[PDB]
Amino acid sequence: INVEVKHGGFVYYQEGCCLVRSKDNYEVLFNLEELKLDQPFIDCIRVAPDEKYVAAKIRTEDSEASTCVIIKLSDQPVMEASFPNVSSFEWVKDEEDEDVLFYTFQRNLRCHDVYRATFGDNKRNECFYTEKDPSYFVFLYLTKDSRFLTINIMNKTTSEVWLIDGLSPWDPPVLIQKRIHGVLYYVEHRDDELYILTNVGEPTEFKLMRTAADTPAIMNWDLFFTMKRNTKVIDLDMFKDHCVLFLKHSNLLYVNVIGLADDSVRSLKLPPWACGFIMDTNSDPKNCPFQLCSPIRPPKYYTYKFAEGKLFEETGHEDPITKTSRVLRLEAKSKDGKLVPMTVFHKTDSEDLQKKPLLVHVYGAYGMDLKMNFRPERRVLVDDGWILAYCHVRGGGELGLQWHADGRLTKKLNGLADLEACIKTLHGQGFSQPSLTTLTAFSAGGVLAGALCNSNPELVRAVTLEAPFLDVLNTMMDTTLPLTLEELEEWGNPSSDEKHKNYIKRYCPYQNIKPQHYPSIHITAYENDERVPLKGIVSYTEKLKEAIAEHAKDTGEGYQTPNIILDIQPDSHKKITAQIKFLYEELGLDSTSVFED
Repeated sequence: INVEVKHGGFVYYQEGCCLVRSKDNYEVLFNLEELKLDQPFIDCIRVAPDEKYVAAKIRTEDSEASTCVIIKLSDQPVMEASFPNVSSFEWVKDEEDEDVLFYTFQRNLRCHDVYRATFGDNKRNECFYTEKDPSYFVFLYLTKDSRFLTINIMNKTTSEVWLIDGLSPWDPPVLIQKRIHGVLYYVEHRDDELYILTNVGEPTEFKLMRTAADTPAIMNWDLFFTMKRNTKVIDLDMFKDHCVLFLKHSNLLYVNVIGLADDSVRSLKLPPWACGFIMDTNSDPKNCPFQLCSPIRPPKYYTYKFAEGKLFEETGHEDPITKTSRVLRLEAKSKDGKLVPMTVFHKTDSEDLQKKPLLVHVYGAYGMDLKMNFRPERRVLVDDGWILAYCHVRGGGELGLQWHADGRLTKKLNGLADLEACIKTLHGQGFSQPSLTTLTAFSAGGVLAGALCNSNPELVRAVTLEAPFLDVLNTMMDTTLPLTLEELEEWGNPSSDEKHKNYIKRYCPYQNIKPQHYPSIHITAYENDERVPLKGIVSYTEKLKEAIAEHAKDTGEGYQTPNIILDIQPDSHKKITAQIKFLYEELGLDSTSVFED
């Protein structure tokens, strides 16, 4: 998370709790200690275009709030100004060469606001934008050629964009298009012509719409390029001559190189193991660098040189796991006949007897997808002979908006059905038998893991949960604390409508704990959180033990009892180590899991 900003040809990074300017020799612009903060970590650095000032925002743990500190970038590394609670900021070079800082903070929870800080003649904080609606978030973005500073007013379903001239920082912002509910727009400039990324008209289809910078209304927009329906745009990298569009769909990645000054589109060939895209913020201006990664392979560097056909792998580092592990894309068939993508990872020199411990990962909530970034512990499990699988199930977002809508408020059980289908499908393919199956889930995904434990316990041997959202019904029916509308729409309100109360009762894993055989379950939980009360987990743990205890008393006759383990913490490696030891003990695998990280 270490912030790195390169400008003026010298990079600026935070080291030793002090703002540092690097050409092993560095110059300290500021000492973060003076701010009287504990463990202050720099989240954002923005360097004035003419290097007179540098601004950065500094945050500490256990604080929602952070402060933006402005240092003179002059030979004097002294403080110029500071401003608390700044969400974002950016610099614009005035026509008088005055580097003015635009920044966004919030006047209480009432509204957010954009101010322009002038230092050279002491004009300080002039207001350029004021907010009216607390549900929207104001964020600043300047494009690459600094033609237009953009004020982005955003929500998840809709956005509004206002432009501030990069050649006239004092002018009032100009609205491109008044907000339309359900429509989000992102704006980039090429040559007194704008390209707009938008889902106007059709919510499930993002498209490239072009228009003159002086003719911003929707009615004047033409069509430049369209993406496949329900694909996810992760990024759009604008250049003078072309743009590079980065897309994801399902479990496939695509890169589209689209000429703008030359209307011809080019698709790039990506390797089959890539499961996600890492974007660079080096903003190099005559190349489009990016990295590809997978949960079992550290990020690799690729660069597209708009100039030549292809010179992508400039990186000299490569990992043999590319050839020693295989990435299968195998969909499962649901109870209602739908296809549920699943990503499966296994060794290519694996034995004919494909009956090895299988780890299944599920989230299935809030429209989120499963993060595919590299995790050394997951790779080790594969090196030891583990088969990993990721289930892209209803309630998440990999296949479109309807995937979030389904497997949700009145239909959560569909996410459960998709998880069940995935597990049975893997067993059906023959990767593992139930005795070697392991399931893992986090926070919201714990609902699905819990519910599966109650409905089909014979499918899993051991389950590993982190701070799971288990007692859904009491958490949701807690009228004392108002339920956030966001959640209220991710879990029906049982306090206002009996059908939600009944639907939730039907899937809530706490409520449905019943005397029967269970998988061994290890729970990692924390002392202090807001989303997952510890008392919920403790009650679950106590009730779960009682159910299996009653089961064991009537039918056990010497049979072993599933190990129910609750580990409370106020370190990631310690957590991982404990989880691996738990699973290996349950799976009777022993331990040679030695690694460098």
